[PDB]
Amino acid sequence: KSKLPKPVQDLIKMIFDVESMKKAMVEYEIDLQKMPLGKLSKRQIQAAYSILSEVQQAVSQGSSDSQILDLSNRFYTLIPHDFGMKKPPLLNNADSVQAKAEMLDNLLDIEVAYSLLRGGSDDSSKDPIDVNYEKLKTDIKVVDRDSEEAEIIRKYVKNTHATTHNAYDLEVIDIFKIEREGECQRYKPFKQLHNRRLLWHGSRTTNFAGILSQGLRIAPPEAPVTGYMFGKGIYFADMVSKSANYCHTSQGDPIGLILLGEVALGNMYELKHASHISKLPKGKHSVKGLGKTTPDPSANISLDGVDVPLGTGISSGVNDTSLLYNEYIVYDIAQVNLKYLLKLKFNFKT
Ligand SMILES: CCc1cc2ccc(CN3CCN(c4ccc(C(=O)NC)nc4)CC3)cc2[nH]c1=O
Repeated sequence: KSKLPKPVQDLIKMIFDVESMKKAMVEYEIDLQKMPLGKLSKRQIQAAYSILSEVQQAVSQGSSDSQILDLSNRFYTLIPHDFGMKKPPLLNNADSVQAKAEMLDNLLDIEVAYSLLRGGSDDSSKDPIDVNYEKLKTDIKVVDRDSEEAEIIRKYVKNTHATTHNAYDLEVIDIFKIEREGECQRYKPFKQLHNRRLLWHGSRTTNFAGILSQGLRIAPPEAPVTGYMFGKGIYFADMVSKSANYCHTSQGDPIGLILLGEVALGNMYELKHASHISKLPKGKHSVKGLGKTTPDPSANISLDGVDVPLGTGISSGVNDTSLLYNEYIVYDIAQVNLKYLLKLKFNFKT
């Protein structure tokens, strides 16, 4: 029987739940009879990305629906979807491509989680929670509710929930301090870079075994760059609710997970509209998508030398931007050092 704290055991059970992984695949209309969890492979997902790149190439060149049918059909051949005996929906536009690129990104984290469960050893005498905990290669500790870092974290959640995301409110259940093995060593060239901020990153519960195991990752080279607003990087927010929307929680599953990561932003390349970049301009270390609203710059505080933008939302003074709130993107996985993992309860008001 496991000696790990009860909040840590509940976290492990939640992230390694096979029925939740199957639920996420049904949500994507994937045919689990033709392609179950065990037959999902990096090779097949990578080939599907390549077909999405071929589709996006035809859409950008104004191909007719009849011309694009063969390309669209090719994607469904690689990633079988459950449409019975009907024709699947045609992928003939940028939005369709982006939705499928986003699904494949999630499939990559789910495959990692399922591969951890299948690729080890079987020992009945050990508690499965302890066995699964060791597969993450991440030290997970419970942060004390009355500590200084907990109070700062709770303030960041309390102050940065946007008014436009008022369909739910958030309650912090557990705060975990996380240390992925080798990540601090990887982060060394960036540990003293200017503009290091503690930013949010939300994701579905089914991604967290992959995130703790492999870290935050960038979409593979096979993925279409146009499927991502600011190209293929790792995306963060300074407003808790902007990241909490990426948990995809609901009334029927109101518990979500969100990361706090130290991100070395350095010289930010400030943008107001989509830019499907492959590389940053010389001397730039990240992209900052300028939002209309920003956490009050005067209320920024420091947590272990890292700036925490926990001020309440005010006008940034930025006009003509497609973003309501800020977003930060890095294009090198080494620029991220995950610090905390929060378990949140979403209370829906709808
Ligand atoms: C603006 C704040 C924000 C943006 C945001 C944007 C997107 C996603 C969804 N994630 C993207 C990364 N993704 C990947 C998973 C695996 C791999 C891989 O194996 N690469 C080789 N690459 C990417 C999983 C799904 C979550 C987000 N959460 C936020 O809080």
